Amino acid sequence: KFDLNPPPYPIDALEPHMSKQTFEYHWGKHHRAYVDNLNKQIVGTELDGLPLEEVVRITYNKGDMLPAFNNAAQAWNHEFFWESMKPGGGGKPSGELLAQIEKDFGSFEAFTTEFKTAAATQFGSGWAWLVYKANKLDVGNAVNPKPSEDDKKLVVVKSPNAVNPLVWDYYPILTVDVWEHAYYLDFQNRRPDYLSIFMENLVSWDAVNARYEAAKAFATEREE
Amino acid sequence: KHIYSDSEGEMHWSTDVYHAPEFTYGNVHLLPKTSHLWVLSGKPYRSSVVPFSLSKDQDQMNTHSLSFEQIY
Amino acid sequence: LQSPGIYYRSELDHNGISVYTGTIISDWGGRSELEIDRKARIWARVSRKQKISILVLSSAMGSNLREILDNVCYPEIFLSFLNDKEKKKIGSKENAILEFYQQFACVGGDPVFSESLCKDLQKKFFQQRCELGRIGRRNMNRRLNLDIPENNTFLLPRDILAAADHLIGMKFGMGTLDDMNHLKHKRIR
Amino acid sequence: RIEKPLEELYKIRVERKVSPERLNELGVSRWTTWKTGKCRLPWDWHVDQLVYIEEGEVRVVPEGSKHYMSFKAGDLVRYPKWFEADLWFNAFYQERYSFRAYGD
Amino acid sequence: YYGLKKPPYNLDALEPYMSQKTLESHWGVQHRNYLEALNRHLSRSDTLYGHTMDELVKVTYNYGNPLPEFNDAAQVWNHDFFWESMQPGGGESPTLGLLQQIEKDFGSFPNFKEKFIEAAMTLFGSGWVWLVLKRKEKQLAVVKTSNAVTPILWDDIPIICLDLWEHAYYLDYKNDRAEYVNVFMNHLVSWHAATARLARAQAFVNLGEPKIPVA
Amino acid sequence: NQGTVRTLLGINKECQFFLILSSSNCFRIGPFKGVKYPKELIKKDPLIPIRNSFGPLGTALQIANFFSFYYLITHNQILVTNYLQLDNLKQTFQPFKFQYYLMDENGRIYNPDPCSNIIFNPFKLNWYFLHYHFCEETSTKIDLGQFVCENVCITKKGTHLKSGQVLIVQFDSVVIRSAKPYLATPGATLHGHYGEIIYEGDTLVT
Amino acid sequence: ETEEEARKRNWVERGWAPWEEILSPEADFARKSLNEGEEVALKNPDTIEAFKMLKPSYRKKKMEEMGLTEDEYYARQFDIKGEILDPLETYWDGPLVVRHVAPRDWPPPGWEVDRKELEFIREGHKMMAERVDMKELDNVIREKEGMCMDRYKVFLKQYQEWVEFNKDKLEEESYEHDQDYHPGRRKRGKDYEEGMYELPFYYPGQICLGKVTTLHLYQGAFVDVGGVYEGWVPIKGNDWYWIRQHIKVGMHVMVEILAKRDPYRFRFPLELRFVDPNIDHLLFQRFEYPPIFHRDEDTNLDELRRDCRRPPFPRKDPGVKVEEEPLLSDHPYVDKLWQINVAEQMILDDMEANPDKYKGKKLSELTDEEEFDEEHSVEYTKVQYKKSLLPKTILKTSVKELDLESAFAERQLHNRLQKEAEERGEDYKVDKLRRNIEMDEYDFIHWRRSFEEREALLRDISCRQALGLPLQEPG
Ligand SMILES: [Fe+3]
Repeated sequence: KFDLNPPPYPIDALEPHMSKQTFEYHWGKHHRAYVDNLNKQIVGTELDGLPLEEVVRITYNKGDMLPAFNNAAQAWNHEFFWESMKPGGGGKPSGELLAQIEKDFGSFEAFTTEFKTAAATQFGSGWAWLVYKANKLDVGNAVNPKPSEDDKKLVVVKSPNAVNPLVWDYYPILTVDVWEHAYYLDFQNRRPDYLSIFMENLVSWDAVNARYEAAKAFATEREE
Repeated sequence: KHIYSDSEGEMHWSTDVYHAPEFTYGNVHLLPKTSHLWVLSGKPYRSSVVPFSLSKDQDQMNTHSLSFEQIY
Repeated sequence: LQSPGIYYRSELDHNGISVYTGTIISDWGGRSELEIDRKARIWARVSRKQKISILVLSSAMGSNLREILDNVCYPEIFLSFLNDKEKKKIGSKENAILEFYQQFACVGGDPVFSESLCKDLQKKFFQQRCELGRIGRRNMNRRLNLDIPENNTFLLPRDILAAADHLIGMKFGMGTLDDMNHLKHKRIR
Repeated sequence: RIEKPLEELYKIRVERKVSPERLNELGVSRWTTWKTGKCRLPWDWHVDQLVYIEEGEVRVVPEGSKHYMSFKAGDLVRYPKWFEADLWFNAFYQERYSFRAYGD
Repeated sequence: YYGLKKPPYNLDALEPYMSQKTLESHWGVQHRNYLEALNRHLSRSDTLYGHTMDELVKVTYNYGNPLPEFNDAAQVWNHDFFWESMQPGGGESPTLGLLQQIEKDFGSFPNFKEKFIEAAMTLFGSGWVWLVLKRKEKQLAVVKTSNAVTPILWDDIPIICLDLWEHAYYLDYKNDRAEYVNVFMNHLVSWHAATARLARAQAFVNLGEPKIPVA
Repeated sequence: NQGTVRTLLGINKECQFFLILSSSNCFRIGPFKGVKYPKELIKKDPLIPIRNSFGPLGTALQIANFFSFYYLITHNQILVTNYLQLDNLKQTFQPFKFQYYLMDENGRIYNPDPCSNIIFNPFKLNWYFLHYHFCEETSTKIDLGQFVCENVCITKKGTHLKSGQVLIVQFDSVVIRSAKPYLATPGATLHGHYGEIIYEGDTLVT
Repeated sequence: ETEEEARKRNWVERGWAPWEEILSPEADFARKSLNEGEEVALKNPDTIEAFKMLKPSYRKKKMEEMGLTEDEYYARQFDIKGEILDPLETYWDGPLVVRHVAPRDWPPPGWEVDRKELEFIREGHKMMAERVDMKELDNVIREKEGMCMDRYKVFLKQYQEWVEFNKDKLEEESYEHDQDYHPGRRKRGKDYEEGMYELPFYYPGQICLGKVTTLHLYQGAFVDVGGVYEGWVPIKGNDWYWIRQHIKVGMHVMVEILAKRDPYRFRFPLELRFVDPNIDHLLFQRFEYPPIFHRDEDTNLDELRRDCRRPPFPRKDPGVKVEEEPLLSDHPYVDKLWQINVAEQMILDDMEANPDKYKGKKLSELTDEEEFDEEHSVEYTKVQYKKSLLPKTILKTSVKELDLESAFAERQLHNRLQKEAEERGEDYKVDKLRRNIEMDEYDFIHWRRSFEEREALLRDISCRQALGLPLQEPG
């Protein structure tokens, strides 16, 4: 039993450049279909009655993706994307986020360019993510505890179709949808304009900060 | 009597031989009227890696090189 | 002396029956013949007319079921009659080692497995009937055209499998019979 | 007749004498370093590798080959997937590598 | 430099089924952009300028590891095929030659239609669906490819191709492929084009039985 | 010691031998004489020494700064045919199809041999003015795959062909590939299928 | 089965074909007289003729009574016997409207041309996209001249100079690589008539015409297109049983290039198909991979395949995932550090513990003792363990690669601690020296390389499974 949570904002009030028809079509025709098909897949027990995180990891059997993966991962991605948007999303990071961005991605004047290029040169229909690095790959190792130092960096990664960051190791803190249905009504077939003005003002940095703090806390929990 | 051929390489039929081996799971054919059996000269080699080797149908090679030794 | 190896023979019959014998000679002289009678059951005739055993079971690994016996043309040849002839591989075709003929050599009544009997019959099974030696291994690799390292001088399942294949294929056209007098089948001491 | 350079045969794309504007766009600065001396490293790359040799030589030999390629400071070698080479290092050697999967 | 190949009909020929703006955006902008990128990429290299379009597609796609050329070249080839795989007011039942092959290899036209619709529906993301011949077995088959992969890369002659990218069916059909694929199979396929392609492929694949002498 | 591979294969796999054909297996039959003239040549319109051949009509250029319409016979020689199936036997040429779409596709340049023979097969002095009959192939009529037995003479006291199967049918030469006939009587037992790899000592027939 | 499918099996699979045999009159009589019996009266018709034809004077009577003179009675025994096929008829598909554009593969690699000249030439390639209707084809200008071919003219000038310059070089190379002449090779020597087209003059798409000069049973028909390199239409096997009744020597045919190839690697560089006539309904066996050359200069069998674009040699599947596996931690340089570190202590302890052996210990600038060369190390020495002689390792580590100053100062510092620790008894904490720290540091560096290589596979495997690209390289 998975529900279609509505966007955490009115659709009309988020229309200075993003039309309401995009809200009605991308969510309510794709998201609705994704959730309904997911539920129909797990109407039965399937050992996946009401698990957290929409299964995803169990369906992904180190490849050999089960039929429920392509739906559960996409539903999670759409839910994450909707929460990562605000009615008015300009501004800049602050405090810990700015410090980490400066430590990793040079200056914030360069991280936005890097993310725009990462989300602009993806061929097909996929996703762009800013994610938090991790460790603990799998059995067979060396000094893998790697007595060294704080690595725990931030990295920009692009994935095709429904492939997700946490599948391998990572912790998502920001996402951008680059599927053709997310910008066709407003921008036809020009991704760079969509990405540029989305980064201009469509994204909430407080959600990114909350995800970053949650990732750091979870990492500390793993280390103990 | 038996023949004990004195060459190497394939055979040809070309007429007047039954196209069906008697005593199935065998190699013996029978001749209705009479015929000639030809032995086209060649150099036969045995190798079970031909279907996925590098030496394809009509290729020119020295028979002392690496490509030949991949087969035989 | 006749060198160890495999020799095929046919001495006919008064009825007009061809007897395709597949005799095997070890270094000491252990004969374990194989024969077919108009697509009959291949049997390891031990001696005289007794112990007419049909199965090719392993005393270790012999995959009697399938999937390794189907190595030349067909493993059916009256496949276990009613699909089992008794029962199936497990450890033996009736368990108790070597089916029920584990200890069938000679006894005053009914035979029961014993250490002395087992050691006595080991000569007829493995010791004195599977020590081919260098010459025996070379002759077996030549006649059957197999591929085994030359240091292996013991009877392998593939050896008997190829022997049975050649025996059944001899009737089906292609094949030839060995000569007991040819010097390539003799050795000098 | 010029034989096709072993450099391109395996589809290794090398950019000899890299300009500095190229690097900043590619961000070679934040690349994990690797170093060695007189060595011989056989490797079986499962992933593409972008290399920035900083000082030295490589004399890379593909598996089974009787020839060699050579590299030096200022290269941008792109050792490809499923490659099987026999890197023969001489003297000191430094590098920056940035293993890349499908995309970018 | 492979200048643009015009579609065999005007941009408003398929207006009741494919809007004029859709043709203007698909061909005027997208295909032209792919070809312009391919042209810029071809300007630099001179060992790739001496390659045919098929050779360029088959080489820039390595044995599983595409170069920074496969996407644009394969897209240009696929869009050429797609434009040549239609006709104004076409569709319906096939003609001679192709119908017997389809019936022999599939069973009937409705069977082919159902299999084509099903194989188009089971595609995730952006890709293409194809009805292609198959060498070494000489049998028509419905196949699927993702992104910019073509059935040419494994010695298959494409006969019919259908665009399943979201950039094709969004100006009039929005977010459903049922209407789009049904319209394509009803009033947009060109059985003349498929027949011509099968006739040309007959040169490289022999769909027939040898004339064995009686002797 | 070089040789050409010869893979039996034939979409069949039992033991998969393969042959090597060397210069010791196949030889060349010495030069002979035969006819090699059979053409339907057209009239040239030489332009920049690249040829613009056109037979029936006059020179046919076209607009757009580049074209040369060298058209030949076409559907004008057809009589209520069909354009689909029923045409595979005696198939058409340059099958880009024009029936339905009704739009020709311009092919590429005709870069090829130029040819001449303004006097046909009478370059120096010759004639063929006679009845329609009495015309046949000359001493090249030995076709591919033909098995030639020993002592067979092409001409009167000519070349005395050897045993083998004709491999090459060049204008004045033939490659024979050698063979060895074996006469077989009724009620005989051939040992082996077609194309069976025969070794040095194995039997053929009983 | 019966002799309608069993005969079919021989043709389609084993390549059977009833090629006609030219039997001599002595061999002809044998086949037509062994059917009756061992020694019986010959009353069968067409057998008495064979017996009667053994006399040459009777053959003369037979031919003269039929006519045909001589030199034709000999040539009538080579005729095809069986189902004589009705003759070929070649239709078309409309007008042969053609362009005239330079081949794309211009200039040849190595040749130098002004790029501005080619930038004008290459516009001709970009114009091969527009189509032509029958309308505007009835508007034939028909003036016999005034052709606007300009870019092709520029290419002809460039090509003409190329031929006159490199012709001597090309002929010399063909004499060097290829020993003898075969169809598809360079037309060198006496057979080179000035004016033949070169390989760069050709390109796929062009439609040519030529004469059939060579039929090969296993390779096909070789048509003289008009260049130094002949054409090649791949026809093999028993397809010639019917094709030979349509294609004969000397026939003028129209062909189209399918693909031109490198003459050095591929055996036949030009591949064509018959556009006039059309024998596409008779071809059943086709070459899976174009023939190539296996020369002695090719030392690696894995470079040869990349040249011809052939699948590699398959390897038996190990069965392991190669995704979960122990990460490599060794470093190549450590195996030399062990030799470097041992040599330091082997010389140190022979220099400080026994200073009088070498009078003065000038390790800050110590020079070498023996002459050393880099390319010899055969050190196994037959070391004995009181049982037999088994190899061990005592290798040459000449001081040229040895840095003694770092260890020279360090050992005295360590030696001071041990002599001062005899009194109080504090635990002597000496476990790692300068070299043994580099061993763990370099093993750490190699760990980082193996760390990310296995890390990138996690994203790579997922991407190639979401789309469909192969995981293991083909074969
Ligand atoms: Fe989406």
